[PDB]
Amino acid sequence: FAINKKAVEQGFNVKPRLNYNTVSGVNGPLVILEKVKFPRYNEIVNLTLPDGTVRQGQVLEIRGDRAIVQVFEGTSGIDVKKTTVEFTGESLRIPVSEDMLGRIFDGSGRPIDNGPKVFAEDYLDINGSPINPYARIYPEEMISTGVSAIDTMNSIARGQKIPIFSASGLPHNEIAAQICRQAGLVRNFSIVFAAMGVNLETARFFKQDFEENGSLERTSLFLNLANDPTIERIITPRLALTTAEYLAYQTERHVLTILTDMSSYADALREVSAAREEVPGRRGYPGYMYTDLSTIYERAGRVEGRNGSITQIPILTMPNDDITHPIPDLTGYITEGQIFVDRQLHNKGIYPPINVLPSLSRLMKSAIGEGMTRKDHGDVSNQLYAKYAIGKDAAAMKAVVGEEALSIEDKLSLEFLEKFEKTFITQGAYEDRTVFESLDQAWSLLRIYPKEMLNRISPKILDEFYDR
Amino acid sequence: AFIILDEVIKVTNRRVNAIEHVIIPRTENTIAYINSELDELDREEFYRLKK
Amino acid sequence: EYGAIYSVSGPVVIAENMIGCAMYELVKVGHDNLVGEVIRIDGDKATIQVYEETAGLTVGDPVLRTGKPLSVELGPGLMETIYDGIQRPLKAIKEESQSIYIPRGIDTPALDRTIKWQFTPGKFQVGDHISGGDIYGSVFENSLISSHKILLPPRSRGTITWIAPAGEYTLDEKILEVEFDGKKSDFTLYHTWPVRVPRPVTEKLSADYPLLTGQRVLDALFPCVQGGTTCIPGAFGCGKTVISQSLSKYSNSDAIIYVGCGERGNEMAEVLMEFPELYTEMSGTKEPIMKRTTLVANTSNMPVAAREASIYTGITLAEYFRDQGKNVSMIADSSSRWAEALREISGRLGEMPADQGFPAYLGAKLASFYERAGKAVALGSPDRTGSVSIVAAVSPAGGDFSDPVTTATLGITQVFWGLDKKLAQRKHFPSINTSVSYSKYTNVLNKFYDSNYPEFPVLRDRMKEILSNAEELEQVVQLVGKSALSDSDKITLDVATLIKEDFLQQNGYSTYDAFCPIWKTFDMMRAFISYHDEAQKAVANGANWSKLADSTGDVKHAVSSSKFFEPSRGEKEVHGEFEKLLSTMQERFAESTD
Amino acid sequence: IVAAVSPAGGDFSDPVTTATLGITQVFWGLDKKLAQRKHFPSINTSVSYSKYTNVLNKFYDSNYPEFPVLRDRMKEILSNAEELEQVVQLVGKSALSDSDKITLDVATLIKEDFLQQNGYSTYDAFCPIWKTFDMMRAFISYHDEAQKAVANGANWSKLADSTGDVKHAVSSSKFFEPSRGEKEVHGEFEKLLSTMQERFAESTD
Repeated sequence: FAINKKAVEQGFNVKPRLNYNTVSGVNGPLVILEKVKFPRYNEIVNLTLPDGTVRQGQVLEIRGDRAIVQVFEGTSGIDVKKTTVEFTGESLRIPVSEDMLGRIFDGSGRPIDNGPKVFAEDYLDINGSPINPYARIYPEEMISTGVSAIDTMNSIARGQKIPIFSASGLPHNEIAAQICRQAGLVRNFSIVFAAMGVNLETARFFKQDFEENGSLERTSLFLNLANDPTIERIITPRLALTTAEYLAYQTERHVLTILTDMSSYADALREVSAAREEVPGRRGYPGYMYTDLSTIYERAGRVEGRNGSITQIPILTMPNDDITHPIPDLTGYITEGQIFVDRQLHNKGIYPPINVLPSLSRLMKSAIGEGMTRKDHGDVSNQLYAKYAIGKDAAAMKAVVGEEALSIEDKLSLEFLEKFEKTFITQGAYEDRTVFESLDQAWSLLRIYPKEMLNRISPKILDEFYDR
Repeated sequence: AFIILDEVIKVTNRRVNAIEHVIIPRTENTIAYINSELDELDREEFYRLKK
Repeated sequence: EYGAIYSVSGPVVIAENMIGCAMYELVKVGHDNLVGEVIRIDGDKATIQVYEETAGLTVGDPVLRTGKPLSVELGPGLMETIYDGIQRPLKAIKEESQSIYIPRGIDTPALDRTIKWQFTPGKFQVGDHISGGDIYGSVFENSLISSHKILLPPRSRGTITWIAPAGEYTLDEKILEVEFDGKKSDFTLYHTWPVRVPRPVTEKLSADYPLLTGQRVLDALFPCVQGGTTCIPGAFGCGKTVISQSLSKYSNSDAIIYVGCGERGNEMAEVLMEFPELYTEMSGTKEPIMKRTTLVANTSNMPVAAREASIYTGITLAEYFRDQGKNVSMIADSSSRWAEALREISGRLGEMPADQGFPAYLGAKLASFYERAGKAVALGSPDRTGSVSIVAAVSPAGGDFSDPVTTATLGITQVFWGLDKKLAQRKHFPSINTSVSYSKYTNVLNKFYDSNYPEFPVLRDRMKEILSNAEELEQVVQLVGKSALSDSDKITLDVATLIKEDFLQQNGYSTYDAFCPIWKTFDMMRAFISYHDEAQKAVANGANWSKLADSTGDVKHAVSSSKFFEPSRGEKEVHGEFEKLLSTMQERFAESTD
Repeated sequence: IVAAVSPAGGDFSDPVTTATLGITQVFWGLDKKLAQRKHFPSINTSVSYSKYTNVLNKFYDSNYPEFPVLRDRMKEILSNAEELEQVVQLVGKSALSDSDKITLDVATLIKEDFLQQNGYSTYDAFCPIWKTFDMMRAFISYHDEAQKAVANGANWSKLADSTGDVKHAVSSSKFFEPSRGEKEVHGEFEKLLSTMQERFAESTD
């Protein structure tokens, strides 16, 4: 144990700091300073405003005695002469202890519970540890949520990162609240939440759910509201991910985290890039989201090392009811499947308004079958999907002038779709749906066809579970 | 035969007259709308690149 | 000599004092010897691209040149290993650092030193005038990797001076001594080669003897040949991984190369610890498969430049192993990721994209990547031959029109496999759009068809034409329903349906459909063609097609179950079963023609 | 806070609109053809929504506990209306049952009467909450009673032709003066309800 004690004892000397002047100009969130000696890279600098206010920023691009620093707390009201800068000679550090749970922090990760500071057991970085690909393991032990359409058509396993697509005015927040409230194994979860650019009512709602649920002592939160400066929003995800990684790989807990709104984050990145002169990408967005978003999502899953697990549930807002937009388009390639909520279903009063056709999961094979579930699950899901698509096609055909070219299969799929939606899809805010009962409901819906159209099912399952 | 043939003639003529001026114009306008969208996007991207 | 860091604007680095530098040569930049390659040079101002992440750097730091472009080690030990785009060992690094993450700026030779190898001397003896590429001996590694041919690097000649005897050696000591104009040609058990220049070959060569995929729809309709190109649309759930495993264990080629570009990691671990249980389907089912497998993976978390260079690494390794006179094939992770990384580098370095946002270099670079595949004469004394085939993975995206990378790649590649959305909707895979898919090796493999199954070509042509007519008439029927339908029309529809549920359906988990050899596919194909012809000729003389179909009855179920024959229970025995079925079929249809 | 937008770029999803919608809880889409139809307010009930009813239910239960449970059915009437109009354009009114015509006609009556603040007067300028609630009650009662009467057996064409002035009475109910003491208007609503229910009872069978 002396190794870490001596490692800390290495950082046991006072390091004097410089103090600069002569800000050669400022443009928007970007500050131009040209007098620096030996400017380092990716370091935090404290700025003292003429009124004595202290702010901090990070360097972006260096040059021969020329540095460019963004400001996390805006840029209004700064004087060329009556402003000073100090250099700390370090990247953005962060304190960590085993005692952040139940504490709320602002965008810049400061306590906002009227309590003291963290008094961390150790400091850490926000971008370090590029996890070795070799040691990583893949998810198993399919994770249960109590929601049928989530746990059946797009079943997921612990340690799998997956986002949620959403659009204006849709009930995704309480959906995630229900998920986290009633999520568990199939036979407990430290929760880390990060907010960014959200209306205060949403944060109040989430806090109400967590404290109400009694899980507040099992979680820690980071808060960054819309009224707060945009630039701060490019830091909170890193803070949350660092917290989660430390709690998983050194505190050894099964952890789930929920990133709040990537749309605002991407917009802020676009704005900061636009501040500088850069050849814009498609739609004017900076040409290199991919790297940043990967660095964001890559942290996930478990490793051979120990028991600590990590799970990501980023939440995205759909700009104009399309996935072709650069943000969702890019997000698709990086993560395992995505859950989708559609406009029409919500306008139909169906909760959750989940549309399965666009949604999908990228890992069930280790999360299905017997030993954990009933073997029928795969065929059940596949057949239901096929008949759902067929019913959609029949409905589309019906729109021409009517049932001019109509078949019995068309009517069959019609009632199948109708009953499926109105009964299986509609799950109440507290309607627990165990895998067994969900499959029983699916099978009951399956007893609507002869034993001939069910081609995507093994005869063994068909015989043993068509009737009992 | 007269009765049946009259019925089917009525059905087919009604459907044809509908499709004549109920389905076509919607798509006719939609194509031009999407074309205008794409043209505007082209112009704005060109302006960015020229800048 | 040395230069000073001048400016940092992300991974790109600007450095000064750089005079007499190559357009491409590695530089150990940074006070911690960070790897880097120069790109833009003017005056003493050099633009260096850093393959690792830049952080904590500062102006005024030593810059060291290397005097050679990016290279790659070559020799024994390249088999049964997992590397990155920079060849860096991973298991060794992991077991050395004791950490869970690669340390910053760490160097380690790719091949494992201090590993003895049993070398067998070649024919050549002192005084012989020899050139590069000639096989001056061999080394035995293991089964399926036995007799690892030891080579002399190209552009190397002189006259053998002293060759060590047979024995055990480590790949750091020269055992051959050669002279062109001095004692300046020493060759240990390995060599290196810049990853940019395509390794030269004696002479090109056409290809035949097609490839085996076990997929009837491709293996019979859109085939591919070793030493050939290909285009794969993948959907991560459309069976791409399972077909990869099937071809890996059935690979007609001795060794295969698979890369990882933009991998999600989760799938990376899945495949990484799935391979250790895949069985080599030769000499029985040998448990290990690394003996014929080499894998390189670079996830999104990796720096962009490494992901860019991963495919170059893979193709170079493929060229090398081919130059040992062998059959090998390359498996591509996703070309879309490579194109995106190229666009990112272009934009960051400062350019003017003009394609739709992509650099115009995309087509040229794709072509250059698609000109290192084929069959050619191996260089060296024995005068042997190799072959390099590539399968390209592409991810369709965008709206209903835009697909620039696909448009560029399909312009030069011939073996192209389409994608059908509908079959995917019905969960029916392999979901391949028959209409758009096209190949060209059918014309050349006409010869193999003649040699083995001479009736196959016209058979497949008539089958495809029937399918095309059915899909032409389907939408016509849709807008009008079932009316004025000749018996032949319904015959066509029924046979098409039966085909696309017996041929174009395969599950990698069922014992049967996992792999369907050419003879088995030919058997089903004869059966179905006979069925359609028998029905057509039964209705030709005039009859009630409904009653004929009812009388036939169980023959449809029998021909469908044909798929449920264990592959090669007895190759003729299965053929005998097919002949029995065909005879009973002729009986049941001749009793129905009347 | 409330504000308006001026979408003229060729769509209605321009970045200003999208940004606004991203933070707004109440959305009031507006049509244009209604203006050419002189129909005001010219809002689009098809594309609009709000996110406050959930909490306003508390206030309703405080004062109007019945109120919330009516608006769902109210909107469902319109939903069925535009679900049926399609066949009207396609093949006209050929297979409509009596119930379908009931829904069509009551939805049309709602659009004409309850969805118009036209003019300037005591009833063309303001409407208090209670008067609106009573109009909800009257409309829903009429619809449900007509549907029930036809379900129990009644030629709907004949039933409507016989009921007659019930429509004029309910429509003119709006023409009352709001703020007549909250009793005289209430008494008129009560007597209208009694008269309409008795008329249905006589004509129900």
